[PDB]
Amino acid sequence: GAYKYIQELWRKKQSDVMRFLLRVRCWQYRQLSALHRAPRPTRPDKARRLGYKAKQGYVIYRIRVRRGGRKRPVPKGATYGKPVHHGVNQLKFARSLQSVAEERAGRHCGALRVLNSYWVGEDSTYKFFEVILIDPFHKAIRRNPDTQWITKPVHKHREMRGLTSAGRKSRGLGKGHKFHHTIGGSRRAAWRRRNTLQLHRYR
Amino acid sequence: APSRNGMILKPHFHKDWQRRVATWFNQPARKIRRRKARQARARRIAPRPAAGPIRPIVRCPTVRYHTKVRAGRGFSLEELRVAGIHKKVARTIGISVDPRRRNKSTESLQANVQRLKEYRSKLVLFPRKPSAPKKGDSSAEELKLATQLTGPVMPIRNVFKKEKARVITEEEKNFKAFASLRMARANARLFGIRAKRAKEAAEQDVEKKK
Amino acid sequence: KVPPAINQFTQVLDRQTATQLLKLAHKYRPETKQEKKQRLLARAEKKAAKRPPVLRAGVNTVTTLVENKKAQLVVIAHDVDPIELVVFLPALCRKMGVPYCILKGKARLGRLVHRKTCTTVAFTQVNSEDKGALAKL
Amino acid sequence: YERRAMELLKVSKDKRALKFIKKRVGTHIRAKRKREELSSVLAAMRKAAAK
RNA sequence: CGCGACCUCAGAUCAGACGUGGCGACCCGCUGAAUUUAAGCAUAUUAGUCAGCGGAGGAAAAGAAACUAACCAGGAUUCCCUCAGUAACGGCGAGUGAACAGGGAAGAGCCCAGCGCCGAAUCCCCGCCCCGCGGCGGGGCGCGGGAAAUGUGGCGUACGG
RNA sequence: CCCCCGGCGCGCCGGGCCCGGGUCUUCCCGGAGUCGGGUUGCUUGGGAAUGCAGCCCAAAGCGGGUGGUAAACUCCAUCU
Repeated sequence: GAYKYIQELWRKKQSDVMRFLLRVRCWQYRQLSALHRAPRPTRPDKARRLGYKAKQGYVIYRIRVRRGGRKRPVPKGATYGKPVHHGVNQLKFARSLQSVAEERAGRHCGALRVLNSYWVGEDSTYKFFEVILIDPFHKAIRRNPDTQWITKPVHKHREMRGLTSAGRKSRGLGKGHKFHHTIGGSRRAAWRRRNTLQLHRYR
Repeated sequence: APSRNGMILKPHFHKDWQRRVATWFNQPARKIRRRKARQARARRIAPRPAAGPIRPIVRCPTVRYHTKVRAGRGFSLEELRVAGIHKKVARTIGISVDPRRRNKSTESLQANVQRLKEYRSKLVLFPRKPSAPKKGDSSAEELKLATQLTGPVMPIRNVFKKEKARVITEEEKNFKAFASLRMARANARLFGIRAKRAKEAAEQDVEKKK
Repeated sequence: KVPPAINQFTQVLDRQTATQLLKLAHKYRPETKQEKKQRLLARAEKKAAKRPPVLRAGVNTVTTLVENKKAQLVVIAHDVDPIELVVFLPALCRKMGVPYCILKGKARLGRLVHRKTCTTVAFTQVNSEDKGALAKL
Repeated sequence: YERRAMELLKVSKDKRALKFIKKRVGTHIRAKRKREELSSVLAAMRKAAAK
């Protein structure tokens, strides 16, 4: 179809057609609210690749997330400790801003369930994304066997455990020699299993 | 402060290990529950073997074990494609498959298809419906000889060849094994510089004439 | 300065030729849920005792058959919200030698079928009498 | 940055153009790979300009 | 200017649904110290540890390779034994410190988008029939309403199709 | 001895259900402000930076990732 034609266009962000159209929506979203609903995906090729099926029950929310890094919340610096922990200004956050975007939408719209998000526009002071939520209690979602996995109670608040594509990136889990410090389930699980004493019965 | 003589200990007990001591009082109780579930899994698929699907012959890497044979994860497709059995059929009759495997040699590939032909010989297949024997089923008199197979089916044995006594030849008496090693240790190591010094001879020849 | 690959969507076809082309398109409308139902009862009754050329809505139907060069005329809507979904297609049918015209509004173009909106409609084949009606267009 | 690179291609400052793209696109192999492609489209511009 | 779509966007005590909050021993995401040790101390150690924050489930997470290896190669995850207090990190001081291979317990694999092919071949809700109805479900009848061509259903996923 | 409860098949009916393997010819095939590079901060046994992120740059397709010392060329292996 035409999606592959749209696919290679969106990889041309520096081109004049994209450099224009990106700055329109970036201007357009910047006059809107911080958290609101979009009727249809503005980036449809990236939607269906992430699992968006255009039907009743698929609702998307386009939010704006503040640019930059994170600074330590302490009055006048207030780190009554060693020079290692006086660092307050050039600190960075652990989770990606795309994962923070799925939090603010998922937490506020706790009636729905998060699936995936994607980049739609950038500014020096903001960072815009369109998260794809799902409705757990519409029969068009409930009756299709491919998507009834959402309704299971372990898929409540995937944005709070980081089970999304943005969520799975920041935990740093994967296969290979590079992720030895998270062999097991989690970075907490690897450390826990590495620091217990196995007091055998016969030692 | 250490005494007169001893060792240097670096005991990694400086964290709060007391809070994370996992004791092993489950071990006699865990073996009770495990075998009970291992018997429940047994009686659940009772005519099928308790060992589960077959595991292929597999060589293991890391040259310390490269002369050993393990139990594989599953038969590769090129082990099953020439076997005459499609991969989405062999799962139904107890043949573990995983497609990621390779067979860069042939002797392992032929030995495993040898293991499936004899497994296909041993296989007593029930009819789909009790009133009709299908084309690939076992005959009725073999159903009475169908019970549960304990232990790993067709166990892998790391057997070896016997070598009969032979008379030593004269070349083998003149054979310098260790002197061949250090000569070969030179040949493999100095292969690069001999490949390099072979290249500049030509340019110092062509400018002599031209 | 609007880039010219989307500036080409204010350069749209006029009033009077949009009348005839939709009049030409008021004859190849798709079978509805009823006209499918009144199609299937007609084929199922001949079970007991070939299709005419119809249009193609949507870009996923169109962009395939333009690559197979099966289209004879392409109708375009100009006011899609993601304009990127259409921007390639005028520059594509030029390289495919397929004639394309742009029409103002997707809603009046959306009423050829009984849906809300339609971005692209194709003329792949026609009737025998409807040959000089398009060859002048 | 590519249109800035073709100016280095028409003045044929290739040793500087490769350094220019390497500071733009990343490692040497990618900057190499794009580089000959961009003189291949200039030659595709040079083939139409004549006739 | 009248009207008709559509596009956005409101507002309802609209029809029907849904979320908050408690426990938190065990699990997941962030945050995150300092007493302590170094005979002082600032890196380090303490320690990704307590305190704080969120969200779960009866298990969680992880999981079917952008893998390990360098062999005659193994082949998702999790868990135990060993690797091993080893390679490596560190005022190379204090201390810290994994992984592959192997033996085990367990054993299980598969769906999309895209690609095109099917005349959107699909779906919700209301009216109706039957049948069960304390998991409101199936089947058929409704030019009933709607969703969807800015892409639903079927075929099909890298082992190729 | 008496209830309750599922299980297990066995029979009745509403049902959806036309599907496979092999040879040959000929077409098709992949996820992007993401990989990746720079720099800063934290983390790691990971040491000319293992993992995470912020900011700048910003992809390619016989390409890309990995092949624990930086870089260039050369072959390979190995996944997608």
